[PDB]
Amino acid sequence: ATRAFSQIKDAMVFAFNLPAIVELGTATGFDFELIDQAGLGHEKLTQARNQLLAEAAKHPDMLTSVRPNGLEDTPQFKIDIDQEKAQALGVSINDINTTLGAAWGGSYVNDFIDRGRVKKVYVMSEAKYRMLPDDIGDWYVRAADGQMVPFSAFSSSRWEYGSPRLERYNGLPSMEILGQAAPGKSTGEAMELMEQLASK
Amino acid sequence: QEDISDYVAANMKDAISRTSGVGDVQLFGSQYAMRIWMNPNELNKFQLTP
Amino acid sequence: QEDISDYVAANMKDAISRTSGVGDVQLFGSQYAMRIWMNPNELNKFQLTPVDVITAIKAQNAQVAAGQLGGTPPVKGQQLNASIIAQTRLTSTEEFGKILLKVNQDGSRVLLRDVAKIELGGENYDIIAEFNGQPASGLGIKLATGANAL
Amino acid sequence: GKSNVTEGALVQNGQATALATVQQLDPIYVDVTQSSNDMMRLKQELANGTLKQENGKAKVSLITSDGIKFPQDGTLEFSDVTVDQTTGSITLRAIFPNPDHTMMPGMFVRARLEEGLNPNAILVPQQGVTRTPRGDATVLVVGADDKVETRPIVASQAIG
Amino acid sequence: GKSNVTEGALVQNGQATALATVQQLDPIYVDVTQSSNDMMRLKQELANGTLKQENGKAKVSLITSDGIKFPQDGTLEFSDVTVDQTTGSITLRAIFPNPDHTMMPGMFVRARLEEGLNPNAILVPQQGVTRTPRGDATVLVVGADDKVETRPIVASQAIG
Amino acid sequence: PAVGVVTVKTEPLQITTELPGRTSAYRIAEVRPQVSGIILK
Amino acid sequence: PAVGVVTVKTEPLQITTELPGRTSAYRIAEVRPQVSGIILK
Ligand SMILES: COCCN1CCN(c2nc(SCCc3ccc(OC)c(OC)c3)c(C#N)c3c2COC(C)(C)C3)CC1
Ligand SMILES: COCCN1CCN(c2nc(SCCc3ccc(OC)c(OC)c3)c(C#N)c3c2COC(C)(C)C3)CC1
Repeated sequence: ATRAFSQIKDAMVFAFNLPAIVELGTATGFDFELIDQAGLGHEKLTQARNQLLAEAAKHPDMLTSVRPNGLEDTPQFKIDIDQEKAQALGVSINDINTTLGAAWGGSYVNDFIDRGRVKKVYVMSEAKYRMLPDDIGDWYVRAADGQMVPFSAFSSSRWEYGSPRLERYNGLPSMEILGQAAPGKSTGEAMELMEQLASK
Repeated sequence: QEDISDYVAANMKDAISRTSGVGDVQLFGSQYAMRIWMNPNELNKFQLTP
Repeated sequence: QEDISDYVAANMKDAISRTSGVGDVQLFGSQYAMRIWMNPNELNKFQLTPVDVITAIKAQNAQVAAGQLGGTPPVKGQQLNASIIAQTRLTSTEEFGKILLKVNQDGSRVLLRDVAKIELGGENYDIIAEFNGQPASGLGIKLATGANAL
Repeated sequence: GKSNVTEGALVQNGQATALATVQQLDPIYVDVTQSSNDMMRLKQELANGTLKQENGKAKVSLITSDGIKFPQDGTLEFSDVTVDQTTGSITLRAIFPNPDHTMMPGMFVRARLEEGLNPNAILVPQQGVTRTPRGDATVLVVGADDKVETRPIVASQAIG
Repeated sequence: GKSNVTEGALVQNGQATALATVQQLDPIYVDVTQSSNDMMRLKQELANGTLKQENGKAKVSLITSDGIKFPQDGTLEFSDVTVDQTTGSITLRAIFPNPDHTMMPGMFVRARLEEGLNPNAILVPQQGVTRTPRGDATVLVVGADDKVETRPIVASQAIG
Repeated sequence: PAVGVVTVKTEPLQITTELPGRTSAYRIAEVRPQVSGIILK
Repeated sequence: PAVGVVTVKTEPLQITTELPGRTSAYRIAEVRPQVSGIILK
């Protein structure tokens, strides 16, 4: 499978198999966190892990893989709801966020009864209107009196990173560093090597 | 899919989850929840918000 | 005191409550909390009450599930997926300072730091724990069943 | 239209309420509400530039609630410079022919407002551009070496 | 601008509404607006400072809502004494030159005014200032004998 | 690596800003009575 | 022991207040009619 999956571009296609308990991999595969204590946020925790993806690869002799089970820092699309600008435009803030957070992601509303059964009711935008950064400015939002205000009047909207799957352990942010024990060898020194590559 | 996922949900899941021996039934779709699709060039027509 | 009691509860408690044998960490007294000390001779200056001080903090300091560009379901012909950050929970004393209260044609837009002395501090001040007359937090550990106190 | 007065209500010398609204429909204005910084940023791109115009000012089409355009189209007559206070938004005024009375004053009909033909549009598809670092777009162009280079760009208007 | 009246509509002698609004755009005011305690404090910063010169008629620049600043600064015309009861206005007025009509009277633009400054006491780079404990930043300072001994400071206004 | 790559052909781009017009009559001209009195017929 | 000290002196810091406010024209002269009648043309 995986050899022909090298031909498939645009996707790191691979495959694997299910053990009885499916969290190990290639018969010895260890697993490991790297927790943050000092309130450094996540990117400095990520810079620690970007340094220990490399340092995992600087010892292929004992740390035979750095398999990722998280996700790389995807772009995620900021909106500066320009607060100052928004209320002085007329439109209250509590109407903006119950638009922007209930047109795009789609709020629950209540139940309804289909065929004698309770089913949810999700207000959301149509798909072609919540679809681009250009479709910010199509959301017309009421001012204080009843004149409509576009979002592009007051939503300066840049990009930024964000890890779209943040793991936590011991109540603190942390990322799932994997690894197989060296091929055929023991994980006792590979788990020991991580605790002395924990000085880097 | 969703035309099917309720038919699992409204008929099968409440019949398999009390079929004998069966513990937790985890449905993999959804119930057939009313999806209000708003339309912001109709909201600006009628001067509404969500 | 409260500077300690947050440092303990942000760093120590979640590392002590999973040291083995510990099945309970009680913390003293509480964490920080953005204490909004209102100033009623500034609230009357702006014709506000503590209703509208609370109402803006439940508005402008509210984390909003914005959603995704390219969300589910897409349009046929889609190549872009993001996840929109709306107003986050506001993360600092200064970012509550510029919590807005009204339209401002006084505009240095009406600051919550013009009516309310923003600072951090504990969640209750009923406990002052002065260890040898010197301010202290604390934590009372309770050992789990499996009571291995050594 | 109606008769807001009826056959006998006392009216005064220039009262407040109208008697009946006559109405001329054969051309029709469409008051078109551009946002402020967008009408800013389009004139901004007319001095970057280029951007272009069509040499005859201007052309606006309609797309009402069907999803097919109007049987004809017409002229952006002018562009206001008064930003409205409580919309933050320029009101363009698009004048349209209507020999059919299939326009109705107030719809509020979407105006596709065409502007001038961005003449050198480096249209990278969206599948390749990712943001490295925070808020900085990087296409990953491979050179003539068959070696990739991560040249940063500035990612403008996502068109489609 | 528009024609709020049209042909046929009766107008009255000094009527309430307006026919059309002629506007002149090349000198454009920006109603720069100030809090009440500030332009007390900045006028009590005349005894402590200020200092404004020469031509104590200050420069005002924008950060208009596309993020890029307006290309040229402008003259702060006056200072009102017209404190709005519900807000606290010391409403200023910055007249700006507007060459290409990139101002559009009626939007919001963030207007920063450049008050004069002779008392120029301290600056310090950001690394030497430990932010925490918040409220009381601590700069690590040498004593007299190379034995360092920190002081708390007042780290208020992070200039760059 | 087999990497599909797109070479940028650039020039033509019709940009149309679709945006909500609010249509109005060409002469509204509300007939207001110039002269007081009962509306007789 | 080795520290890159920056020694504090008085440094001119003309940077002052940033704030908002709506722009308005110079000249926002309306046209009101001082003559009653039909807008004939
Ligand atoms: C509730 O969802 C979380 C459950 N997770 C663990 C089980 N895993 C698994 N799910 C499935 S079926 C997925 C059905 C489904 C249908 C509609 C959906 O749209 C809503 C949908 O999305 C959730 C999923 C299967 C199989 N065969 C297996 C696993 C796991 O491995 C197997 C070999 C057992 C085969 C799915 C993910
Ligand atoms: C709100 O408190 C309820 C808990 N009670 C039972 C445990 N008790 C006890 N607390 C402590 S240390 C308390 C740490 C602390 C720190 C900051 C505080 O200010 C916020 C604070 O006030 C509560 C306490 C000790 C000891 N040593 C003992 C008892 C009790 O007796 C011992 C011999 C175990 C010594 C404290 C009172």
